[PDB]
Amino acid sequence: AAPGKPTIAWGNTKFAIVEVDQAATAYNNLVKVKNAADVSVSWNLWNGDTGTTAKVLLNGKEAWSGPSTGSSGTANFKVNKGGRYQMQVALCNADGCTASDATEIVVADTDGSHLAPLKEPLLEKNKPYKQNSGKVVGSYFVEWGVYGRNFTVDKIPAQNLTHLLYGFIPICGGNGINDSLKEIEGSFQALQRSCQGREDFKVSIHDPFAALQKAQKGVTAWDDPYKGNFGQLMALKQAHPDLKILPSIGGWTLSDPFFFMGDKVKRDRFVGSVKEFLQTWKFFDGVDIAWEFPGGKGANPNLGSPQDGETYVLLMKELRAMLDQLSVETGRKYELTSAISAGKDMIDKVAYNVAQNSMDHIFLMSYDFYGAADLKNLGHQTALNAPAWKPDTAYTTVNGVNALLAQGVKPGKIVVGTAMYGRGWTGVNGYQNNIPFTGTATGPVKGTWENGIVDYRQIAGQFMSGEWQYTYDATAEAPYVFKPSTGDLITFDDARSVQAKGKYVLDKQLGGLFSAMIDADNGDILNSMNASLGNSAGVQ
Ligand SMILES: CC(=O)N[C@@H]1[C@@H](O)[C@H](O[C@@H]2O[C@H](CO)[C@@H](O[C@@H]3O[C@H](CO)[C@@H](O)[C@H](O)[C@H]3NC(C)=O)[C@H](O)[C@H]2NC(C)=O)[C@@H](CO)O[C@H]1O
Repeated sequence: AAPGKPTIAWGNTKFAIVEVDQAATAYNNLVKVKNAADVSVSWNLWNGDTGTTAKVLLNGKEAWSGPSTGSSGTANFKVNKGGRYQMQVALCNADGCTASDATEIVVADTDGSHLAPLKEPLLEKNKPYKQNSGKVVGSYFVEWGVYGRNFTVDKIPAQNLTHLLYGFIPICGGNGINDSLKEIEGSFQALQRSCQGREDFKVSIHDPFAALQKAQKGVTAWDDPYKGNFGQLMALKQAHPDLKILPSIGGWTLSDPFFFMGDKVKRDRFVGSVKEFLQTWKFFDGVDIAWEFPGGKGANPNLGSPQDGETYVLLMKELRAMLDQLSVETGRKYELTSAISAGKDMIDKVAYNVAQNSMDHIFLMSYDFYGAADLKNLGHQTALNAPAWKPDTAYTTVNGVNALLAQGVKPGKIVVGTAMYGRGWTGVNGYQNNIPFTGTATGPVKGTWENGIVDYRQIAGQFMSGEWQYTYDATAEAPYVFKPSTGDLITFDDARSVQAKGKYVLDKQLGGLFSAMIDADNGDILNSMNASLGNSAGVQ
């Protein structure tokens, strides 16, 4: 007679191809990429002949086979593809094979193939749009937004984006290499801990707790191997396989290492670590370079060199070559993007007409034109055009676009920036003709999270009532709110100025719109980004 029917033993059924060490703070120890997950199954036979061969089947296909030598057995084997499998144990002899009932096993991998799709309802004022304009609709999500801002990946209105950028991936380095982090309490030390044992100029993760270990919706079980932002982003990719999720390297406080990459030894090590990062974290679709900025005038006053423009072009070429090789190794398309200053003086430090041939998209940072760092020269921080009271205003969106076009950049490369926050001042005074921007300020506006910066959600929720004046400047295409009794002035984007930017993108055949940062919108800004670029209402 055929063997008795085996009973699969109770035991762990959750396995991982990329293993995460739960007691490690150094990135080198935190993550271990294997070629395959080590899987184990045991069984007991309570009634019958134990057969002469035991097999472990996954979806009917043998993963392991060995002699059946007693009433219990154990099998250890490797599984090299992520997903969920119906596992069975079969006992066979010359008279037949008898298979157990199936037990699901989970083999995790960083494409999220083990995860249920993270398909969450739109929140706040977000309305559904189909991505059918063919234009970029991008936004940055900040790793630290999960703390005080409580804005997690399940709150992203992901169906309303083509590109979701994750800010920010650091580059390892201590004194002289990441000194801009010392301005933020604990932040330099946190990077040194993550990079312990790791060579300078390789990428790492700044906050591994937020990125990988914090419990979040859909990844709360203790043995879910990928939690935090990365676990949710993997599940988001399962829900939106056409969403491009790009890691953004740099930003305001993690850009200092780029200034050393004139040394090709360091630049090669960096590019190689990006390749390894993309091989490790398979849900990411490329890389965004947010080097702020070639030539300096970023956070660090002691960095910046006339060599930087040449370094940037080389870096983009070499990243592109690395990504092209990864693309053909994988069959995937990978994107290379960069967030860049929108000031003409900054733009002309770089030959974007050459670099563009390596780049899928240029994220023109047409915001932060004005702010509380300068209390004397006030103006619209993200306007399309100059205002009527100062038509020679240098820092406008159109002036940045025109600087790129004048170099020879193809318009389709250029993605125009919108701000989901205001900047502003307090004590504005001494202004003419009811235009507060012609005065001067005594200090920054009180901010939502830090001085001088206000979430758009808070502008809309608190500063469009009471004593606050509201004005839309139709020459600049720029709203502002002003409280006369305290001299608080806030400059920001709203649905109408975003609509002007979208129409401008379509009229000039630019590439689309992007925003910073997604946590600060109540939905009005991203709704207008989508509507103004011609995306249809509804779901696809
Ligand atoms: C540019 C950049 O590198 N990031 C800055 C942020 O780091 C900073 O936000 C704060 O981030 C730290 C972690 O990096 C948060 O600390 C966490 O705090 C919680 C309790 O609040 C604690 O349980 C976490 O374990 C702890 N992690 C670490 C490593 O400290 C801190 O709470 C964040 N604060 C906020 C925003 O809520 C922001 C400040 O806005 O500035 C960035 O530039």
